[PDB]
Amino acid sequence: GFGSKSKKEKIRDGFEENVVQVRRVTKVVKGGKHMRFRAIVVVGDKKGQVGVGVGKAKEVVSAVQKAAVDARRNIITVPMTKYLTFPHRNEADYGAARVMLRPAAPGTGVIAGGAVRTVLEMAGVENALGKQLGSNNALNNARATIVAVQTMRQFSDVARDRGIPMEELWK
Amino acid sequence: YWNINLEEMMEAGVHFGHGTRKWNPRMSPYISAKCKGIHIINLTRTARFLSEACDLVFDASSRGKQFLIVGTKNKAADSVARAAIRARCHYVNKKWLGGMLTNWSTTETRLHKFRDLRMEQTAGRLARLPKRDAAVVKRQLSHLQTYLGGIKYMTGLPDIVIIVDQQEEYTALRECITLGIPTICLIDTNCNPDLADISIPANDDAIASIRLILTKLVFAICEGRSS
Amino acid sequence: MGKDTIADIITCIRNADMNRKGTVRIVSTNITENIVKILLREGFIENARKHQERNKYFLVLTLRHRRNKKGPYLNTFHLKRVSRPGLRIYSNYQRIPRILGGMGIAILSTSRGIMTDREARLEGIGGEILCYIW
Amino acid sequence: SRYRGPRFKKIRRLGALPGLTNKRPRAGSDLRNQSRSGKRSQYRIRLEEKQKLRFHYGITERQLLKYVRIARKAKGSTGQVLLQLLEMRLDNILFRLGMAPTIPGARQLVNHRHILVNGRIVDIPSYRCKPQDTIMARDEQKSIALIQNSLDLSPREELPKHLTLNPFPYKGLVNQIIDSKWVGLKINELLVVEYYSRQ
Amino acid sequence: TRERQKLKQLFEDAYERCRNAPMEG
RNA sequence: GUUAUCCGGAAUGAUUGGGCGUAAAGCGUCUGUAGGUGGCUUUUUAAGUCCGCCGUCAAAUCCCAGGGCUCAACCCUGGACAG
Repeated sequence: GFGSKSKKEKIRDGFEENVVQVRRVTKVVKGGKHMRFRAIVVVGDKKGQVGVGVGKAKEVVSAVQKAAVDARRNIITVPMTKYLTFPHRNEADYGAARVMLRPAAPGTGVIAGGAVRTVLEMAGVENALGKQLGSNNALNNARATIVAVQTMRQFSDVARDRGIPMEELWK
Repeated sequence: YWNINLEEMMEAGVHFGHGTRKWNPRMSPYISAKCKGIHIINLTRTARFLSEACDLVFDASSRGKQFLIVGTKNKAADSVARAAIRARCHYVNKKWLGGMLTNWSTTETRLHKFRDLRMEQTAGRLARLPKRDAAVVKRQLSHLQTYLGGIKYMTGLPDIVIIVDQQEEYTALRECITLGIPTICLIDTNCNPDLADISIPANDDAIASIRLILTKLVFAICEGRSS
Repeated sequence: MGKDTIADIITCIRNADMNRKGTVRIVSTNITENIVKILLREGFIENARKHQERNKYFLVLTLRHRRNKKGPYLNTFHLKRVSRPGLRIYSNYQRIPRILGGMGIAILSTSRGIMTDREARLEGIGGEILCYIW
Repeated sequence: SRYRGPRFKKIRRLGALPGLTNKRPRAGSDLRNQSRSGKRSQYRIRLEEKQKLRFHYGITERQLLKYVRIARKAKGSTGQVLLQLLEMRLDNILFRLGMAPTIPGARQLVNHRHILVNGRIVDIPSYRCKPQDTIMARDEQKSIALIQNSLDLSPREELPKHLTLNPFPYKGLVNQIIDSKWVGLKINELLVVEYYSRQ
Repeated sequence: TRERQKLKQLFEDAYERCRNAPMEG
């Protein structure tokens, strides 16, 4: 109880935050019908470092930052080899949200649906195109991209895994 | 170096495994033989993984850390405490709480209260209040004495946790896997080598096998402090 | 011994390592022998051994791993058929795909033998794409 | 059209439109209300990169669709090539050479037929220049020294590396297509490119 | 800093849980 | 701007690209004709398949590169992958 949380908020230049949806989810009780706020926060620096997080609380801002503290303990790093794009195409479903990611030329800003585009514009990739096949959901969507960019391999570690010395690569 | 002769384990209760129709078959490229309703653990890969175990324990203390050991079984209850008073490590007495590693903020405040109640227990002002307050302080001090009596000397997380075999402490183990804290533990004949990332598969039916591997790692840690 | 002798080997590979078991026993026909010959030399697997059981020469095949992990092999193998029996696929030396840029290979049946994308792209020949792994 | 309109509105909304319609910074006696408070949808952000581009060059938006279709149609970084097909626009060059103070100034300065290019007059502001061109005045402009007034008040900012201004014989030429670093305006190519993906 | 140290520890252990499940025995 | 017509979005007819325990959906089960797919080795022809060359698929259109109208639209000259 020292006060004002100035040093303790950690001013968040390192991780920039945004919501991607704040739906009010509600439960009914004996007394009636009371609601809490479920916010989904995607945290990440533009270095290649993102992760989702849900939260719910009766306040809006405590749900956002509570989802952020859930989010900033959930980070993967993005395998993004070239001039801020992707090594190869990928698809990976989670639940019932399927996400096709596809690398792009460098003259192409990120084009995807709002959750996928949110976790990629926070991922610092600049050149991708990801269609979403399946759900209208936002959480399983974004988390499906996170699973869809964990399982993604560069050329250096595939060259290391196969044992092949090196060729067949322009750069 | 950290050797153990093959005959010292091969004589005692190390290959003296567990039940022959309870085996969890991720030991199918591991377990050597089966005799009389009891499994027979492969001792070559056992001692090699113990070589690796003492390499990665003595190296980790050579960096300079503090290790943790869980003690809960009541078949190996006090043997861990003997294996933790001399070895300087902090230890679980008899019983575990789900949350002593991952929810350690409330456990930390619970150590504020436990530290203050030990400060009142030592100070001699316990006999001021009548049997009500003394009864309550003895009860909560008894429960924190059950859990937090053996880990007063810890702030923060350890580096390597060595646990009572597999069964009673999947809770503490899964808190370690959530925290990422590497653990090197004991495996029965019917458990997972992939829970922790290196462990030491040997039966723990023998108290002398438990005293063997634990005593081995106790001198590993103390020689880690030897600097 | 079903309908396909190539979904035989391939489905034994997927079903082999999705249960993390690093050992395959399959029949050794000519095209299976050729696939494991052009597959051990490309770093996916470790060893292929012929032997006999009732004078029936089989292939036991050792898969790759790594060390003691959550799963001891990191890169999931991801084998896939293409030219199904009843839907044959055929490619020129134009269509022949660079799988994921090259991180996968497309083993295919030339008039020479069966090659990879390296050994059928330099030839300029084309043929029936058996399957591509990645 | 031209849009020919109130323009500090567009500077307060879009941020400071550099050079175009002002060297004077906005709101010399203004802005003392209207808290944004931080709520702006992302479509508003990409839309403000459209109009940060569209007002800074004075284009019709249909013509900007035309330049995006040519920019996709060419080979290379479409986020950059859009800012090559809108830098070697003629009145942007006459702005950048300081032949006029503002880009409506350059557009009107080329509407009334005061520019010879390679010795031939060009009456149209949307003319796209080439490498190794020649940009001069009119023969009457040594008697009509309006260009010399603009070159008098100009030379705070010098030139980017395509231009070569000759002092009294008033000739400016571009050595090569302008580089991205060379582009004067500061904006994200990806934001604008992404916006037109829908079409 | 503490989180980074923890991560480094985990890496060390995973590598220590990477060197010798291969070979060894 | 509204309306109408068409495509997209629509993986909402699905080869690329869906499903059938309970959401729409497995015949009540079985025999079997036509038809579909099919074990292994060796040999032969090459119908499919692949490679080379050649002919043709008018001109105009689309793509590339030049050129002309003050630019563009449009016009013109040459070239060609596909297939």
